[PDB]
Amino acid sequence: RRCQRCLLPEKLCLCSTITPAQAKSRFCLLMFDTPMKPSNTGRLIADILPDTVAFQWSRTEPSQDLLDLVQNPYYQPMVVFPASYADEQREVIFTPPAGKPPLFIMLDGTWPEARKMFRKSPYLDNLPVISVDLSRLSAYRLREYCTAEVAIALLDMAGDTGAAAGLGEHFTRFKTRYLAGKT
Amino acid sequence: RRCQRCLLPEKLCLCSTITPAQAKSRFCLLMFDTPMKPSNTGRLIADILPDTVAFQWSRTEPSQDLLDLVQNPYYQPMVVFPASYADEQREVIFTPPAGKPPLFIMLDGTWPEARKMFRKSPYLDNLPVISVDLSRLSAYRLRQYCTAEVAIALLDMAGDTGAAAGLGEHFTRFKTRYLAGKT
Ligand SMILES: Nc1ncnc2c1ncn2[C@@H]1O[C@H](C[C@@H](N)CC[C@H](N)C(=O)O)[C@@H](O)[C@H]1O
Ligand SMILES: Nc1ncnc2c1ncn2[C@@H]1O[C@H](C[C@@H](N)CC[C@H](N)C(=O)O)[C@@H](O)[C@H]1O
Ligand SMILES: [Zn+2]
Ligand SMILES: [Zn+2]
Repeated sequence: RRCQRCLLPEKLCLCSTITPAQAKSRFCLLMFDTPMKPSNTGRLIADILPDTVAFQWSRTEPSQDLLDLVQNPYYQPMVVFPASYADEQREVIFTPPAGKPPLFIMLDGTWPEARKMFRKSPYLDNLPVISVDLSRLSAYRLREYCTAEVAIALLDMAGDTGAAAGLGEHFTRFKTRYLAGKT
Repeated sequence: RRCQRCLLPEKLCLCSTITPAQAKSRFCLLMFDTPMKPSNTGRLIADILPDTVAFQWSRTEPSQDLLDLVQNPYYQPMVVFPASYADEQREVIFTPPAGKPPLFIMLDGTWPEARKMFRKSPYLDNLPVISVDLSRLSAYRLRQYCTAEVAIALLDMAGDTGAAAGLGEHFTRFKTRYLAGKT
C-alpha cells in the first residue's frame, strides 16, 4: 500500500515528480537505522542530490569506506550539529569554509540517536562542527527542524541555491503528502 | 488564514502551480453559491480552462447572458447529470455529440443543490442530458464523485486528453493539500 521508494501511500507516490539538482556541496548520511522510516528526512536529500553518500552507523566498527571519505583531503568535512553541543575545544564554524568543496556529515535519526552518534564516533572528533543558520529557511518560504530542512539551509549557506530550492520544494511535497496520508 | 483564490491554508496555496490547458469542449457552471467554499470543485475546472463560463444560479431570474449562451447554436449544449434522474421523454446521451463543440452545463454545489437546480431550471429542459462514463477516470489514475472529477471524464469522452490530464493533476494537488490542511 506504501511506495517502497518514497514511503508514502501508493495513491500519493511522488516518485514521478523528482527532479534531481546539482550542487558544489556534498552530503554524507550516517544513518542510525537503515529499515527506512518516512519520518527520517535525510533520504530526501539523496533524492535531490543523488551523489549523497549514506552509511549505516556503527558504534564500534565504522566502515572503511566511511573513514576513507571523511579522510579524503579533496573535501572539507564537517559534522552538522547544533553548536551548543560541541566541546569548548571543538572547532565550531558558522559558514562552510572557503575553497575546497564541503562534505556535510549529517546524523540522520532522532535526537537521542543523533546525540549518541555525535558522542560515540571518534573518527568524527577531529572534524569541525558547523552550526547551521536556520533563519535562511525564510528565503525558501519554510518556517525559519527536519534533517532535510537543516540540509536546505546548509545548501543556501554554501551558495547552492538551486539545490536548496529543489530540496525545499521536494520536502514540502513529501510533508504535504505525508500529512494527507494521515487524513 | 486562507488564500482567497485557491481557498487553501496560506502555506498550502497552490496558485503558483496552475498551468491552464486548451480543449475543444467548453464548460458552463451554474453555481448555487458564488462566498466560495473549498469543497466545491467546479472552480477547479475554471483554473485549467479559463474560458469556463460561470453564473450564479437563480430559480426565478435566470441571467439573459446565460439564456443567450445556452441558446447559441454555435455549441451543442447539454446538462451534465446522472441519467437515472432524467424524465422518460428527456433526451439522454452517452457521448458528446459529433460536429459542433460541446457546451457542458455543470450544476455546481452539493447533491441536494444540484438535484434542485436540475429540477427547477426550465431553460435547461429542452436540452439533452449527458450521462457521464466515470470509468474513464482509470486512464488518469483517479477513481461519490467531485464535480471536477466528472469534468475530467467529460473531457476524456470528448478527446480533450490534455485538459483532462491537466485537470486531474490539478484536482489531485488541491485534494491532497485540502486533506493536509485538515491535518
Ligand atoms: N540546529 C541544528 N543543527 C544541525 N542539525 C540540526 C539542527 N536542528 C535540527 N537538526 C537536525 O535534526 C536532527 C534531529 C531530529 N530533528 C530529526 C527529526 C527527523 N527524524 C528527521 O529526520 O527530520 C539532527 O540529527 C539534525 O539532522
Ligand atoms: N454520474 C454523474 N453524472 C453527472 N454528473 C455527476 C455524476 N456524479 C456526480 N456528478 C456531478 O458531481 C456533483 C457531485 C456532488 N457530490 C458535489 C461534490 C462537491 N460539492 C463538488 O462540488 O465537487 C454533482 O452535483 C454533479 O455536478
Ligand atoms: Zn513513490
Ligand atoms: Zn492560492
